[PDB]
Amino acid sequence: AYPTVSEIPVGEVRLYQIADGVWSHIATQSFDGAVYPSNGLIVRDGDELLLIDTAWGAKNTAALLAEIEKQIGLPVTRAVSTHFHDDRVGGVDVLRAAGVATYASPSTRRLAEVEGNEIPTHSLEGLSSSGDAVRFGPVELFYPGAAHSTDNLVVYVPSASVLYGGCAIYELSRTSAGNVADADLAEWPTSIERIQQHYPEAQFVIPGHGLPGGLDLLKHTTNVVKAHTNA
Ligand SMILES: C=C(C[C@H]1O[B-](O)(O)c2cc(OC3CNC3)ccc21)C(=O)O
Ligand SMILES: [Zn+2]
Ligand SMILES: [Zn+2]
Repeated sequence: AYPTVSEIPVGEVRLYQIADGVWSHIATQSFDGAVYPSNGLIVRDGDELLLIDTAWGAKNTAALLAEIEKQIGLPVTRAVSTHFHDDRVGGVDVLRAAGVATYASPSTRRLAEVEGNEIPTHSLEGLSSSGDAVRFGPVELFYPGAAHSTDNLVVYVPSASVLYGGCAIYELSRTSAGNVADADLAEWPTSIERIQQHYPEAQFVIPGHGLPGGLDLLKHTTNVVKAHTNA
């Protein structure tokens, strides 16, 4: 049964196992008078743990490393940040403090620094053009073009057909868009096209916020975006 925002006090972290060596991490934060849940990904790489995205905060993130060790017992050696907002790079300093080599594209690094956000240590090359992909450990990394933001990346685990969309992918119950001051709404469904074509087998699909689903979510997300747009 997946955790929900109301089960997670602010500053605490949960883990949810999706498939052998594949988990999502969940945390909750305040963003103007309300508290929201946020998702991330953890994939086993043998003796070591690959992190996708922070827990939204230097504090939540210290609590993410705690629950990983308690519940998994392995060491996080590399983390990838899917885009440049604070639910994705916030916590990257704690991470580096505690031993992690932290990676994100050069677009992400440059945008985080202009914004006033924390900055990943190492550049990810091979993701500068729509449809580019690169292997990185036990996952694949995919830049499908502009959408939620100009630099957003998704992450596929072939060993288990888990597809992680980040904030470019909405959950089923979300019926309005909300936050888009950095989206490319026009380009966004063309970018979901590329994801659908590129991973049409995916059994599991994880959104930046909320409840997991399947490829249904790609259609569901395409629809919400074209509604915002027609109004
Ligand atoms: C739930 C959300 C908001 C969530 O999406 B996001 O672009 O990853 C993000 C950034 C963010 O940064 C703050 C720190 N200063 C502005 C805060 C919240 C979000 C949604 O549905 O989109
Ligand atoms: Zn964002
Ligand atoms: Zn988000």
